[PDB]
Amino acid sequence: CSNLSTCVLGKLSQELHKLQTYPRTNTGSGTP
Repeated sequence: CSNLSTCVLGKLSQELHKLQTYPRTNTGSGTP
């Protein structure tokens, strides 16, 4: 519960892995 390390590692792991799988996050506009 008070396991901030586990929590943030868990997040970063899942979240960054999801970032990889996402179709396109880079929707902000377009690089010139």
